[PDB]
Amino acid sequence: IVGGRDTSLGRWPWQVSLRYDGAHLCGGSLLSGDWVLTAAHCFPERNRVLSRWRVFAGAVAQASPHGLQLGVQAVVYHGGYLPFNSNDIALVHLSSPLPLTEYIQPVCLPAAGQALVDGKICTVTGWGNTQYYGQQAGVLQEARVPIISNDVCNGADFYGNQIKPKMFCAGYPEGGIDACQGDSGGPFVCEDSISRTPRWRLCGIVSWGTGCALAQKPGVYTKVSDFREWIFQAIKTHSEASGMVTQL
Amino acid sequence: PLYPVQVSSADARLMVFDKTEGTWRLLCSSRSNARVAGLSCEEMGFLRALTHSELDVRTAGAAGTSGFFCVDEGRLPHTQRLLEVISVCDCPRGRFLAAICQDCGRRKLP
Ligand SMILES: NC(=[NH2+])c1cc2cc(-c3cccc(-c4ccccc4)c3O)[nH]c2cc1Cl
Repeated sequence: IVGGRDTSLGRWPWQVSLRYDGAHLCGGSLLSGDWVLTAAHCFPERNRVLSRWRVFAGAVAQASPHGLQLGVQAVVYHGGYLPFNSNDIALVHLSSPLPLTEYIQPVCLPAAGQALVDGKICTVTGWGNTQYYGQQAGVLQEARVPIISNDVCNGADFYGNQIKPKMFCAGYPEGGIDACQGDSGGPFVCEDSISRTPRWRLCGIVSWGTGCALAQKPGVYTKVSDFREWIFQAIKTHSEASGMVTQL
Repeated sequence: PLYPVQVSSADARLMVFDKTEGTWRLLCSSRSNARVAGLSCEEMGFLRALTHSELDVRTAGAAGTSGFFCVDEGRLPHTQRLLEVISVCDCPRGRFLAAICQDCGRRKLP
């Protein structure tokens, strides 16, 4: 996250780090104690040996000795992710559930029919680079960015027609604050009180962009509301699965 | 802005908005309660229902609702949204569904 600040313990209790052979590669969001929602592009051919993946949770410092690290039982990715950028979403089933404490909590999904409010300012968190030719963050960072409309983002001055309908952009026309390498798979959350209680919901998954924090090249997120049914299905369908499976 | 389907934080009873009344109605208990509790939790943005039970208007009260809604069980398994398979009804038994959905999106610090 470029242009963000260090956050503290328990503020974004759903954030997890996905590490492969020791290195933090992507971010993820806990949907329950045993399921994490991330991006399909985090599991390319060379990173598909589940035994080499760990999910770190409950800490904001990557080197905290007080966070938990569990294994992965299975990864269910979206069969429509042609690269294997639309349908850049995947579910990770942990080998055992995480306890839910004041530092490990699941995030909510958008309600049925709940749509994105262009202009609304949401938060994006992660441990990715704080500068494109920079290093990852040692402490989880958080930043606030508004949703940009598709008419603006698909303009020839932004991403000239590359933003397909199940993705959206968030950021400042000016650049300055954005997600970057290492934040992929992580959470883009907005808070609302439609359930009469304020709750944070996962509206996007950090997916891609051109460089980081440049003006007119905002970040692109997977729009979670359009995958609600895929997620409900996948979880029922593959609860007892092991391996890399794909669901469309 | 309120979402048409709500669940009580006092006794988890489900309430569905009746736009012709501007009131919330309870969901009459049926043999499909588990599917209805699961579908109501998904609808609202929760991942699943952990459990559900049956309350009795006579021992629990109405808590400001006006009537009941019943679910067309035969159509229930074709649905994605609850509001398309529900109808006002009399619910003679006076027993409704309560659903405990997985909690989410809230910080638990002091
Ligand atoms: N500026 C942005 N809006 C942005 C930039 C990047 C850059 C990346 C990224 C770059 C190189 C490699 C990976 C990667 C590849 C495989 C596994 C894990 C990460 C990235 O996610 N992801 C990004 C996501 C976003 Cl919104």
